[PDB]
Amino acid sequence: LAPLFGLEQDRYMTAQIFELMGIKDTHKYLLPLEQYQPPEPSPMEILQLEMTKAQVENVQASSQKMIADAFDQRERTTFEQQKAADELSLRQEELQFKQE
Amino acid sequence: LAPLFGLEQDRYMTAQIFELMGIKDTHKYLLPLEQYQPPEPSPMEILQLEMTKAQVENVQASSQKMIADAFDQRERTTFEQQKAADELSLRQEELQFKQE
Amino acid sequence: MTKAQVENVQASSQKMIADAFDQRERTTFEQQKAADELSLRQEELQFKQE
Repeated sequence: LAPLFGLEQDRYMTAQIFELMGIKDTHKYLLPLEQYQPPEPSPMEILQLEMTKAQVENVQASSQKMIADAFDQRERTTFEQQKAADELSLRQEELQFKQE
Repeated sequence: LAPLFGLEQDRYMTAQIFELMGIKDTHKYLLPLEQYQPPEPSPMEILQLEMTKAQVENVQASSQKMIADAFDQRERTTFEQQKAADELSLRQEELQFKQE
Repeated sequence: MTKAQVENVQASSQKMIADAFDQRERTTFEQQKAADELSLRQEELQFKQE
């Protein structure tokens, strides 16, 4: 039932209790909800959110670096096959030279 | 209800209690809110915020270094393809030499 | 100690970009060497044709 028992309902309950016991409730710290501005968040949760964001971003960066190095190895194997083909062509050229 | 039960309301409540029991409240440590300056934050939370900022900045630095090395590997593969093309051109040059 | 730790954190953060720029300069130097090798290839072609 807390999702419905917001702030204004609790304030009205406490105010009714006071009226039953002490009438003037505005005389002190307690403020009429009409002029109660919301609290100003602190830098702690802000920097905590920033740290969590940086951590998840580093996680995604590592995840992408994995596939990056995978593609790098694939391209390196392709280049090695290319070098093998070039060496075969050079072998054929040397055969032509020897036969001439 | 705490967001409305600020400092001044609590001070008024305590002052009313005192008046009911002890009249002169200003005689001692308790100060009239009019001349109560806010507390001076300590270096502890400051250095903690600084450490959190440095940590998140290092996280972002690693995240960027990931893509940096990825682009480096991509450029290296491109350079390898360039070297393969150069070797093919040199093979054609050697073929021209042998045929001449 | 807290100051030294945060300073080391900033030092690592800067070293990251430092090594990044180093790799960039190394790739640039590799492209330069490739251009030099192409020029030497053209020189060898001139030699062979002469």
